[PDB]
Amino acid sequence: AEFKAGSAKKGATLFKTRCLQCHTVEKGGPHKVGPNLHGIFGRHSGQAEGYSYTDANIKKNVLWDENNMSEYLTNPKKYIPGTKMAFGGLKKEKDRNDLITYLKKATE
Ligand code: HEC
Repeated sequence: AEFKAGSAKKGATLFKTRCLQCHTVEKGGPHKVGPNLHGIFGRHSGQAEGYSYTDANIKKNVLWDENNMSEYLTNPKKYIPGTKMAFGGLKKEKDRNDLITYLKKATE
């Protein structure tokens, strides 16, 4: 289960079609249904300012690096049981690689 760099342009389209409805990426962006994801890489789960998380997300206690992010997005409910993120996952590894490649650039 390992991250390789991919197309940033493809993961931008995957983000907008699958994530943007619940999330934002810019600094000082609004919390919508899910939390703003700025500075997500390097931070642990459940740690964005002013967002009310489920205990499941906090208690998971994992660093959001590229591999843990990729495992989470394969199937969120399996990785964090009781998470309120209503998302089934991205099954293809290529799509997760592309999304993370985009999301690392967008969220810093
Ligand atoms: C709602 C319809 C969502 C969609 C679609 C996606 N996400 Fe989400 N995400 C959502 C919520 C409500 C939460 C909070 C988790 C909880 O149960 O408390 C999340 C959480 C995440 C996280 C973890 C953030 C953290 O721990 O600080 C990540 C990394 C995340 N979401 C990413 C993400 C991606 C990449 C998506 C599409 C590809 C996506 N989410 C869709 C709500 C919703």
